[PDB]
Amino acid sequence: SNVSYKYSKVEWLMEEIQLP
Amino acid sequence: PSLQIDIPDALSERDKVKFTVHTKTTLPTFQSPEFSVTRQHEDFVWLHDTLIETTDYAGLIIPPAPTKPDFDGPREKMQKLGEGEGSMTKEEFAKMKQELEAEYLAVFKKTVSSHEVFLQRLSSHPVLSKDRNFHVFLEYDQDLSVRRKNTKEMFGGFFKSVVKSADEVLFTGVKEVDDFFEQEKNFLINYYNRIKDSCVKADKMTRSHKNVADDYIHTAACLHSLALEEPTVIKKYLLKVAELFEKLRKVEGRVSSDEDLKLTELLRYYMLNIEAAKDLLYRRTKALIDYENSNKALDKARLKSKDVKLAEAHQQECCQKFEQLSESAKEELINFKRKRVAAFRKNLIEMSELEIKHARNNVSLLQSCIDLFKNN
Amino acid sequence: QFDLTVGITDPEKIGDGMNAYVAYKVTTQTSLPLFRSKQFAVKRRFSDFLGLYEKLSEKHSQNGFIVPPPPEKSLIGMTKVKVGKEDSSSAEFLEKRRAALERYLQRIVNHPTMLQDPDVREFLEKEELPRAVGTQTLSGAGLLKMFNKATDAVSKMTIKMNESDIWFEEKLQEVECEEQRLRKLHAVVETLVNHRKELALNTAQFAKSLAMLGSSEDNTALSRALSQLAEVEEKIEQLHQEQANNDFFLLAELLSDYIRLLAIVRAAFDQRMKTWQRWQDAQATLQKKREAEARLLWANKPDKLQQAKDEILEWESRVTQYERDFERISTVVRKEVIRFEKEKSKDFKNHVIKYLETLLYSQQQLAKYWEAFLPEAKAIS
Repeated sequence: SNVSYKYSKVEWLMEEIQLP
Repeated sequence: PSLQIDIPDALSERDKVKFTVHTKTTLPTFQSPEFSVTRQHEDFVWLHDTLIETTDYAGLIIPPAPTKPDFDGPREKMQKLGEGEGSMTKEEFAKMKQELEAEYLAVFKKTVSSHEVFLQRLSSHPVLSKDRNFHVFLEYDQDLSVRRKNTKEMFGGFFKSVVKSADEVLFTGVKEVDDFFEQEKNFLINYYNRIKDSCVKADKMTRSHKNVADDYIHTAACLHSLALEEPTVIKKYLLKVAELFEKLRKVEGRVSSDEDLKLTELLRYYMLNIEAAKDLLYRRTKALIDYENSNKALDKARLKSKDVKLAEAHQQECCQKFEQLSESAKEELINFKRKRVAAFRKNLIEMSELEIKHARNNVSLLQSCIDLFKNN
Repeated sequence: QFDLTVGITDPEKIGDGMNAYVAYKVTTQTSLPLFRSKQFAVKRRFSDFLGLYEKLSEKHSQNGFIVPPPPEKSLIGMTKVKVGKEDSSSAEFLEKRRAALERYLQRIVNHPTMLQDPDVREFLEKEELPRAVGTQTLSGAGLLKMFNKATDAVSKMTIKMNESDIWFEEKLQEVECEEQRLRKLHAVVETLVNHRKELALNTAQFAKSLAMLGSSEDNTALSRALSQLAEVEEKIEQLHQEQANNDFFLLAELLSDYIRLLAIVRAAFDQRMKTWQRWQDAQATLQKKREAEARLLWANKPDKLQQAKDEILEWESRVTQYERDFERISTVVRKEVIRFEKEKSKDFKNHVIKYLETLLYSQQQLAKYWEAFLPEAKAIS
């Protein structure tokens, strides 16, 4: 129910964050 | 170089996006030369509203507020994919998931960019870069947005909209006075429709692009699946073409996203920007109607010789208040024109570079595979 | 490996109105002494390939031979070529049909038994003498066609067996699975084609709006740059569409042919089972004959006895024939599966290279298009 995505600039990378 | 602002990351939490606003500065008004704060889309809307409501900035081109982040399309597709996980192969599911993550990331990058561009415009402006509410939203006392617990204030604001919306709707039926605000008006009027039409056509084109990209992944899956049972001679050949379509899918989805960012988003921006310029003309001419209303009041006041000075003064301020708005209006419309030419030029250049990047990437991909088979 | 190559070229519309048809130039090159010339060419209409398949199937399919099927009757493509609308979709249809007729004929001439058939090699030599609007032929061929159809459906619905030995059924499993994987990849490419086409349309729309934007522009430099960008988009939308046709005729249609050939090995296995059944039925008939004699051995009629002893001798021979056909048909499916595999490795690589070169040409075109617009973007002052 609480899927969140992190978008970061180091070039950009997107990370899935899974927290039930 | 004295006030540099970037948005290095953001986090999409449920129905909200949080932006990490990073600031580098040499200005002694800030406590640190480098710092970062978290900000939500509503904080940018508040900053924009406060800058518009500041009377001393009435003659400045306030940058348009960034658009609300819209993830409903990408999120709905991602949910439907999860409900369908049992109806497709693990390879098809993984591919479709990757294409939707790329669509989500394209919308996310366009959103971050639009919010960064808004702050960079404020920092680049010789007056607005010194604004207290701007400095407070950057390197001030943390965040002062939703610090007040009571919603009573929110209820009062919502009511104004039901009453406020009617004034704008009624104002549409009006006739231009004098000789000002003539040809240009119908132009904006005309350009908005051309801008809106090119926006929906752009959106349809990119969404068709992603559809094509999706096929590439689905095709590579059936190719891979097909190559399993088969004589070994052709079995390896088929895996090389499935490997190819797996990569080609990645570039097609990438060209759709960059297309959404450079063209569709550029057109979205100036569709709302035109709307803002139209509100300027509406207010300028409003003064005009006010100046007529005032004269009709002096004409009668002079006959009875009672409140002549009072109605004289009223006429004088709506005459010259019109000129004061008229000056700032023309100063901002011209400002808009100059910024629109720079924006179009910038996106067209960038888009062309990205289109060339992906085209060459596909050529090398297809080239190596073709030269591979020709030289078995 | 026969030193014989067939090519199909030059789709030509012959005649006018309702009697108009498309002929194809069938070119043959061979060193085989069964032909009068080492190189020759004939004109053949699509229905002549159907007539070849009919004659070959009547002679050979009942004996367990895998007779390659011709490409399907596209009614939609026939109407398009007849309505005279010289466009791009008619040329695509004719090229698709030509390519499929060429494969079909290549399969026929690569097969040892069919290459020796007088209708294949020797009918390649017969004046077409096309004529139009003759009802009498429709009246006799047509009456026979409707009655046969009713008989075919009842037999197909009433009885549906499987295989006996793994030779056809183990292998039959592999064949049926590979067809599943080909239809999967094929259905995914058809969506790729449409998607591409759908992309070409949206790019055409976008191209137009850009030109309209350039015209609305009040800045000469921006109108010039925008106008030029539209011309780039205009060229790209053609690449998209031509690529979509290559995705379909050079890839999607390639898969369909293999699915067409696999179904021809499936039909061979099915025909092997039909022969086995007929063989078994003959044995059941023979038992009834032997039992008919046993009953008469106790009777007192020597004439009816010899009657029974003869029908046994006759059906001893018949069951021997059906058994010898089953052996031969079993050899055909083996010969047919090997042919399908060897032809796959011989041609598959080149057909994939042909398609991949089609994507390589596109990208090369993309690069040149944008490399040429780059200097025009920088020239915006």
